Amino acid sequence: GSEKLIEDRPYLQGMPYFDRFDYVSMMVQEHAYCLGIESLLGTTNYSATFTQIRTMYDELTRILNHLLAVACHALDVGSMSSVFWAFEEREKLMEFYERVCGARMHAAFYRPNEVNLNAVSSFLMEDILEFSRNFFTTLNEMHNVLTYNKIWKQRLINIGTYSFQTCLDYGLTGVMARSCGLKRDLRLS
Amino acid sequence: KYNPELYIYKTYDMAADDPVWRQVKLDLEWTFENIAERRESLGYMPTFKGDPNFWQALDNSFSPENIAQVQSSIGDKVTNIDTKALALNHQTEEYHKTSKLVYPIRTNLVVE
Amino acid sequence: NLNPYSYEALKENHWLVSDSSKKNSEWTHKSNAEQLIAKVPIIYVDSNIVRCIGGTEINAGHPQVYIQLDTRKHGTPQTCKYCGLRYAKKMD
Amino acid sequence: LNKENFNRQTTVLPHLVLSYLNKNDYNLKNTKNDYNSMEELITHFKYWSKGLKVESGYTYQSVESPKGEFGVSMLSDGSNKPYKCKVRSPALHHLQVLPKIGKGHFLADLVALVGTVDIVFGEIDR
Amino acid sequence: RVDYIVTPINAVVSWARQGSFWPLTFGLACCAVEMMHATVSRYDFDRFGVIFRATPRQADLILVAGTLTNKMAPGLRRLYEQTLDPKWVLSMGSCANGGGYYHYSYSVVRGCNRIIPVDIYVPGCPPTAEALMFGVLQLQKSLYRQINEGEKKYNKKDLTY
Amino acid sequence: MNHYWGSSNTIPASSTQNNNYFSGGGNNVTIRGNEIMERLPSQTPSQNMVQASMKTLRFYRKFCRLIPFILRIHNIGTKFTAQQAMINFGNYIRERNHYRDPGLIDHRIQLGYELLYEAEMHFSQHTILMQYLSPYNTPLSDRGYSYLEKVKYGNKSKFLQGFYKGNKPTEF
Amino acid sequence: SVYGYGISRYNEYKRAVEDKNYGPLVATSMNRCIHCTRCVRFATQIAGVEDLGKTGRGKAAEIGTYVEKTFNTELSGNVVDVCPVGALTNAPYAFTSRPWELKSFYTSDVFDTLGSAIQVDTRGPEIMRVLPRIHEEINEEWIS
Amino acid sequence: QQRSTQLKFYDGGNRQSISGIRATIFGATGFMGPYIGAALGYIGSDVIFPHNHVYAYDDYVKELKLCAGSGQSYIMRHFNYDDDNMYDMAIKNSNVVINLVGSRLQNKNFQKAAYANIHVAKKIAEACARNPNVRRLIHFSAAGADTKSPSPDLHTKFHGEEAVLNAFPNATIFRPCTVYGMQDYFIRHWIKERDWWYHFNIVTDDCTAKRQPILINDVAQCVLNALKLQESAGQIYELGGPHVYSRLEVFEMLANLSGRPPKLAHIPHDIALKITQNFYNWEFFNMEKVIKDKLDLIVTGKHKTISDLYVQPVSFPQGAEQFIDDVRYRGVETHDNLEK
Amino acid sequence: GLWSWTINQMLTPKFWVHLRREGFIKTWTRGHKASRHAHYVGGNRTDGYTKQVGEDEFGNRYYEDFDVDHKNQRRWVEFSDYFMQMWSNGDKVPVGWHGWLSHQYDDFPTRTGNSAFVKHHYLKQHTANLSNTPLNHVPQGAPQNLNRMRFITAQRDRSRAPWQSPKGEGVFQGKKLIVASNSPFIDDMSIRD
Amino acid sequence: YVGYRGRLQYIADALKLFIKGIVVPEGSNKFWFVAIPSAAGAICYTFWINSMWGPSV
Amino acid sequence: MQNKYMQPIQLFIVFEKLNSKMWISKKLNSNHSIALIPSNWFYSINLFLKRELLFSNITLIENSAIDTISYNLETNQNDLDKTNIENYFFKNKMLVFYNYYNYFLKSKLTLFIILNNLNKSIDSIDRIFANANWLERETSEMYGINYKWKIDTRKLLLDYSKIENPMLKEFQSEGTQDAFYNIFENQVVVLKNETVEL
Amino acid sequence: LFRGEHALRRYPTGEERCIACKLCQSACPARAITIETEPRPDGSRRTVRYDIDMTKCIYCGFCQEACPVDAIVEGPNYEQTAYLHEDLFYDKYKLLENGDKWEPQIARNIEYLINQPL
Ligand SMILES: NC(=O)C1=CN([C@@H]2O[C@H](COP(=O)(O)OP(=O)(O)OC[C@H]3O[C@@H](n4cnc5c(N)ncnc54)[C@H](OP(=O)(O)O)[C@@H]3O)[C@@H](O)[C@H]2O)C=CC1
Ligand code: SF4
Ligand code: SF4
Ligand code: SF4
Ligand code: SF4
Ligand code: SF4
Ligand SMILES: [Zn+2]
Repeated sequence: GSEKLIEDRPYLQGMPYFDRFDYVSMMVQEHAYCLGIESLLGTTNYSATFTQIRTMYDELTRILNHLLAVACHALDVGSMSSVFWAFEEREKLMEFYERVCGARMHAAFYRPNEVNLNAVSSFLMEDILEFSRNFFTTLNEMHNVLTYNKIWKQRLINIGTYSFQTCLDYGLTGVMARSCGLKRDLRLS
Repeated sequence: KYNPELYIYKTYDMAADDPVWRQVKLDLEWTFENIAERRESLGYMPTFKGDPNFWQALDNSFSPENIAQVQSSIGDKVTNIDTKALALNHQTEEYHKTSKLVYPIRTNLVVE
Repeated sequence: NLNPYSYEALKENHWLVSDSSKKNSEWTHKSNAEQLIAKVPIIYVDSNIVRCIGGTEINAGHPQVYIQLDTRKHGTPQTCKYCGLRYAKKMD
Repeated sequence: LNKENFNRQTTVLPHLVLSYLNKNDYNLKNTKNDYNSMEELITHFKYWSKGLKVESGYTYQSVESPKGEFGVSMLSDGSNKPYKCKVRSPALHHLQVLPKIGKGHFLADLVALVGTVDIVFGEIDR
Repeated sequence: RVDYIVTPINAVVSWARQGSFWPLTFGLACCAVEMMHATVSRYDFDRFGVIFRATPRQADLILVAGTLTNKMAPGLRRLYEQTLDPKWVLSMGSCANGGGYYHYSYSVVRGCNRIIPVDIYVPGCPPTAEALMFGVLQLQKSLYRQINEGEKKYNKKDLTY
Repeated sequence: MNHYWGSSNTIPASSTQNNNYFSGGGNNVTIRGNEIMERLPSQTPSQNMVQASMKTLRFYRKFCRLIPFILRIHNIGTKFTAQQAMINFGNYIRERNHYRDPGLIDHRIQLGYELLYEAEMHFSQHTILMQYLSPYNTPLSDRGYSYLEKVKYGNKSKFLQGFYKGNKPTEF
Repeated sequence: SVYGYGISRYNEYKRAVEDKNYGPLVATSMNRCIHCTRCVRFATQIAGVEDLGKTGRGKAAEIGTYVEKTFNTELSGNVVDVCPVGALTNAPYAFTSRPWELKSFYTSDVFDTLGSAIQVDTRGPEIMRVLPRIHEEINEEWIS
Repeated sequence: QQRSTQLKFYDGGNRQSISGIRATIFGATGFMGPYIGAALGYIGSDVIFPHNHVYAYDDYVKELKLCAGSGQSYIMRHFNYDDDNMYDMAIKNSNVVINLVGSRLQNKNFQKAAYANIHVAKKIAEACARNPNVRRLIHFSAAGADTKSPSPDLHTKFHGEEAVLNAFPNATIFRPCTVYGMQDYFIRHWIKERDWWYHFNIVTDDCTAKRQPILINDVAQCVLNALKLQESAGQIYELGGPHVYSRLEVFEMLANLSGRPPKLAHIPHDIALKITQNFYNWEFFNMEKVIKDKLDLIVTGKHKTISDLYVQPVSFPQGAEQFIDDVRYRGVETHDNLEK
Repeated sequence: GLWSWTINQMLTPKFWVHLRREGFIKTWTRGHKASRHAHYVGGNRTDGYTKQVGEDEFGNRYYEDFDVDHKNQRRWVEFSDYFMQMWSNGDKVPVGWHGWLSHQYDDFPTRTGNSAFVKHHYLKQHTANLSNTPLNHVPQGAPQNLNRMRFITAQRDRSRAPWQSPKGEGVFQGKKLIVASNSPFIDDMSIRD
Repeated sequence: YVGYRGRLQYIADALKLFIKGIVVPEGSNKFWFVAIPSAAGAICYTFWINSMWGPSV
Repeated sequence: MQNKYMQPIQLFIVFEKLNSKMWISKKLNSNHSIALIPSNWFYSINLFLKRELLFSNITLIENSAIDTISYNLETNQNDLDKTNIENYFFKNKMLVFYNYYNYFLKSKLTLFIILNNLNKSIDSIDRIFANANWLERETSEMYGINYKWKIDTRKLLLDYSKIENPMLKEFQSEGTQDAFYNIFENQVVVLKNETVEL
Repeated sequence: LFRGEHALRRYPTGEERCIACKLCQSACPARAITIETEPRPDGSRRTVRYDIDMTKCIYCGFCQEACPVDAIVEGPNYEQTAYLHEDLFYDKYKLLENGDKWEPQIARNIEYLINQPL
């Protein structure tokens, strides 16, 4: 009942409810809530836009979600170590994120039009660069076992083949729309 | 649509499979090396050092005798309650106490 | 010493029954903070107006509050509206 | 190269853009606080007790989350609480199409498709 | 004259039961996401021997992690009954503890203790992986100790009568 | 038809024969169907209260036809007999006899059919499904009954009986 | 929050004036007293008692009585309802709660023969306080 | 009198409501204890249970903790059972004191049977007279409690009932006759013996003993009604079924409800008693069980009845049918029955 | 529980130095104290034993070595209580050492002189988890709470304080039982000149 | 943590597997449900017979 | 709003019988337009959108109902205009908003249907748009909007054996029914909800 | 910034930092903080009861963020596993003791956090 739960509380009182909605991606939902609040307020978070922290947090959340999805898909297919690798990467990402809010998976740092400018360290950026190098290495290691494995290919080749009209009928979006050949993405619109 | 650009997984390195990704990796390595060299140039690093006097009951605007009496009333002997220093730091706006990390950062072994 | 609920006591402690032993508050408020703050002495201040924040810096304690040390009666101390500290006039 | 500068220490300056472009707001934020400004104290009280008032109206804002377009449609009747708040989670759409995609597949293929549908049960349940 | 061997036997049984406290592979929400992160290489629950078992008939530790609703309470009770004895229960997360943010929701069980008996609870929402590990360690210590809690009284010959 | 109530959604009597070597047939009116109910189309719009009443009677008959299987499968036959459960359901339906909106009646009928199918699919717990089938004003036949109120409040009016009990906790 | 500037810019020490003592009905906080003359006007025109006036000048004008006394005029509950700031408050209700935690229901009194309409604010099983209701046919907007 | 039994309660509440009843329950780790705890807390009552059952990880203690809602139930651990101070602390602020502590069927030693029953009843009742806050005191005794009974458990129950009546003048002595339920020890005993043998059920006599089984829910309702009745203070109540049945009749009823053919292999009572006395006793094998099967347990009518509490118990056949659905013999059934 | 320090670990100058310094008991006990890795016994570098960075009030000894192969495994602490392999728990750490060991702040607790944390009068010693133990925190209105009756009476008296009726024998002025009021306030108008 | 450096995890696992109780569901034939494990175990230990550890060994 | 935007007047041109009322605001994006439509020509509008060039490349983005029964402008009451969605909602009892995205025109359209009948019955677009099945099921389960001639009327998110519409202005936060564990039944039972209040 | 165990902070003299502003109760998103306040015997604005239901407390730290006198804090204590759901319902005295145990590290964290904008 998150709908009525938010509807019966003030605007800030329902803030963490968005994190519980998308458990894997708690930053994208918070950013969406902040943008919607700003649109209702008719303004924009100047400090958040100028600091690029919103973009960095969205990219980190997207990376974490992709790692978690890869781990779950590998576990379901039968790969038991990619889950551990993606979980280590997600642990590093959550450690980086918690330096801004103090929580591993429910940060709720993004406010409607205010930004906690004090919680900004350059050491965080340096560690983010180091984590980016480590994540590149981890992605290479993961692709070394899932991209070319014949078992994985035969377990995914031509599986669930959808199309443009099929996606349009049910409104499939995101990675599904991208795989269906649809070039629709709110980021680049 | 009439001239697609296709990214094809061909090498064992997904980063090598994309020229932009290899450039990003090289840029990250160069930036890390430059930051490391810039830090190594100084050889010492400032760091935030808390002080027990920061958790003092009264601010600098208070009188010197009153500050010492307040510090003694709470049974405080760890924070600096010197009257001379309190008078000398009257209405001060220093940043904070800071420590200096001295390179190289190595484990202090007890070997004999 | 004076019996509680007296007219003089009500006039003194702003129409409240002050607790000397402070155990009544330590039970009612579940904390001996009343007696702990009462252990503090009375401070004499030269200025007729003081700025109290309960600490050493802005946001390091309570919000700054201006207390008037110069009243109708000389030597009447005032406890902080933000902290437990009390300040009084230097001389009168 | 300086000797006592964070720029000398770290090349990244997270406050440089905001300080250069919005110096007035940057100084106002770095200088005044609720413990020092009575207006800021009133702002802290209102934000923590009743919250900032929102003009009446219905809007729909979507953000490109990793699972797709996650949208929030908020209609506020002018009060501190929105009159209605609907959430369009792409996970719900992915769940609505799995049977259309699951037809003809074996059990292992069904498990693989459930994994590849990118559906988070919390997003669908709301 | 049966408690002499039983006491060493009780100690060995307690050590064995603590060494194979297998958590149930049953997770629901962000608390369960944190618990899964506690199964990662960085957080080696295998060091304490916690290996997730899918079947309640073969499980000993019920890691109730998530929010309980009106559409899941009977299933939770059925799983708790179907859990092989002896069994321990640990409710991780505020939702599993007392509903948490949804403590006033019409579609919330309003507490997992009102549905199934719970042995241990974790406070965080979500609790850290370290918090879950500490809770598991405390539960293991309690289970090892609870086997011989000195319920029986010692006779004049220092023998539990 | 391609529906949960369709004639072809019947479990074959034999592994190779529908009903017998001479004729076919199966039981789906009083028992569950062969496959799950993929879709539950909304009831056709009835513009007449006569049609609404006919639909309500059909729903009541359908519910009655499955009361035996519902009681047997849930092991809740001790609480009340099949006729007793039918009488209780009839009383419950009579409680809502005041309705006069065809659309509301159709929506209620659809919801009731969905709930019955959920019960037919055993997706709901028996202890919760007993709420609709429980006796209106009589003790459950699966447990003993105490006439303490009937004896103590013997011939006592409803107002007096309510006054003697107390509407809220007596301690707070 | 509505008609204000948004930020403060007067970075100086604030003036301070000690509060007064007027009994257990009027809670005095002269520091927040904006010298709005609301108390003086209400006492002179509504209650009819003459004990409130403006003493001093400049930035140190005293919003209170000249001598130390209590304000007992059977309308002390209107003094708190008349102060636009936290200068005058209900001492029995002081620090009781905030408006965010009070549930108000409109009813009529029985303590006075007029039965003036009032609003009783309560929090849970405990009744918090009562305030006057605008009833020109019974008692305008003042109560005993 | 000097101790007022008045305990006004609002029973119209729920699990999370407030009824005004504070209770201390001793010896609730059995089958009836959890039922009584659930019955009292169902109207929103405060329950405190002192317990020291070995192997505390057993579901009994955790389930007893679930008898009342969170913040309404307390489980005192490692009660000494011989400490008057501990007993006084247990019911320090409790208006109800319910003692169901009694010798288990597996318990066989005459000393322990006498010790547990007699001493516990005496100490609990004496403590009940020292705390004036107690409004009601209840002792769960056996229906077949008699002084001359060959069953040492029955003799100790009669002696403990006498001691409890002596120490506390306004006590309530319950005498249930073979209460039937889910975790009971008669239907469960028969099912367990039949399943372990898979051929027949062992009997040691002619099964001519008369019994009047009652439902556990019926017993709980009767206990609630008695707690709601002032005249029940200092009264002995008997709880038997609506109709009397022999042991053979009970076996036949169980077979008819379950459909399993009732086959009973008879054995010599003397040799059976000698073997069950000359060895260690368990829940499924007890000389006390043999003696009780060789004993008559009926509602003697020497005191008040469940009818005095005005509760009409349901049929034991109906209860058994409700309780043993899944143990039915798999006979030839219609095709519709295959889809269960 | 045997062979806390293996031969390979014992075949290093660090092992000999530590054994000669701290003794055989301390050398063996460290392996049973805070066993993290057989190659990490007393540190990763084999040239010597890592120095004791500090000592906790509960007897725990906190050390740090940068030679560990894992970045998150820099600082370690050895507890005094090692009854079993899983006897100690993560709740035995002091409040001062908690920030240092968790990398919350590089500042570490100091026994005397300059201290990384303040030392106020109201400081209380940190204790382990009191859950499932007799020292568990007791709410005011819990059933096992020995004084929950007083708390319940106080809570009820907030808005539902009962009337103190007479209890026992007393004078009766007609049908009105004669009893004096117990109001703490004193009516001065009735007794004044 | 199973003993010294977790050297006895297998023994603890076997002991715990012994410790946990097993209940046969009422909906299945207890005879077959029990005979299947016993038959599997008897067949399991027989693998040691058809094994050679050396020449004619 | 520096992109090319135009009102989809082709809808009213094809309809030729409905007075078109369109609204565009800067609170939403530059490609979002909201129009009120009569429920009578609702299936017809849906079909025309679903099978028309320059509009067939559309997908239903979201669908949500608004209980316009108690939605009242809290502040700035005098600021209401004569062409305001707030005034329109205050006029009606419920407002069903369906938001679709047209990739061919790359725009966002929001059809708002005003419901005033007590039955809250409207036609179902499930037979037109595939995603509308689960969406309309959830909408009916939460707000009671009766989708006539719908593909499936089965429950979506509501608890089993529970007949209520929690997403309604009348329903309190706590509800009315709470489930506990009945030891007398050895299973989960449901009773009245006695909730703790702040 | 780790939002650990909820605790009640105090001034260095030991006096209660809570000024009974009800900001924490109005800021608890789930209303997990309950306050019952009356004038103190000395006249201070302090609560007679301050309760935090950890069963309904998200440990979000919003009360600390909106704390007016830095009273409610989130100490680093994370090993707060409770064997009793009733024991999990912390109260005023329990919070005061928890703050007393971990005040030093909390003080260092507060000083460092204040120094961030300072
Ligand atoms: N079952 C029946 O049909 C009938 C039962 N009764 C009596 O009803 C009573 C209540 O029944 P029920 O709930 O099933 O209880 P049980 O008979 O099954 O168990 C005995 C209870 O008392 C405790 N207990 C046993 N021995 C001792 C002892 N020496 N000292 C202290 N405590 C002890 C047990 O705890 P622990 O786990 O620690 O052993 C348990 O709580 C019993 O005493 C029984 O004799 C009477 C007539 C018929
Ligand atoms: S307690 Fe918190 S983290 Fe856990 S499931 Fe609930 S909202 Fe999510
Ligand atoms: S009513 Fe208040 S603000 Fe106005 S003059 Fe009086 S004290 Fe000052
Ligand atoms: S609440 Fe109002 S009167 Fe009180 S200090 Fe704040 S602004 Fe002034
Ligand atoms: S914000 Fe701080 S001072 Fe104000 S009521 Fe809450 S805890 Fe007390
Ligand atoms: S930490 Fe968050 S949820 Fe917990 S009491 Fe504070 S504001 Fe409420
Ligand atoms: Zn102060």
